[PDB]
Amino acid sequence: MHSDLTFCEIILMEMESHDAAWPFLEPVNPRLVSGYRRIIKNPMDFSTMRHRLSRGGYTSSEEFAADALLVFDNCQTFNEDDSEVGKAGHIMRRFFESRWEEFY
Ligand SMILES: CCc1c(-c2csc(N3CCNCC3)n2)[nH]c(C)c1C(C)=O
Ligand SMILES: [Mg+2]
Repeated sequence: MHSDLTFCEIILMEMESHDAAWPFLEPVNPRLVSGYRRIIKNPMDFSTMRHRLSRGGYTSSEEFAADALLVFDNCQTFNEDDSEVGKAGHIMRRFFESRWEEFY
């Protein structure tokens, strides 16, 4: 438990500070992104994960990883792989995956 959640802190801090994290530090504003609400059923972002981590809302590290994967699934759902947001999501996705297995 304590082991599970301290890893998520480390990972989330390192994603928050990553160069390629700029598209995911705050929720997408659907007023600014035509089509987002229609296409992305379950939005997610790093600060939503931060807020949920801060109040203890993650019971296990598997839930935390589920939210992280959703960030990048939504990203690949909405943005082309060769777009600027797409390219950053791939970098962030691979960062998370490699950092995740460096514990589990
Ligand atoms: C293409 C829009 C988009 C962004 C995005 C673009 S610019 C930005 N910001 C930079 C820092 N200032 C605040 C906001 N975010 N991010 C995601 C996950 C998007 C989509 C739809 O998937
Ligand atoms: Mg892999």
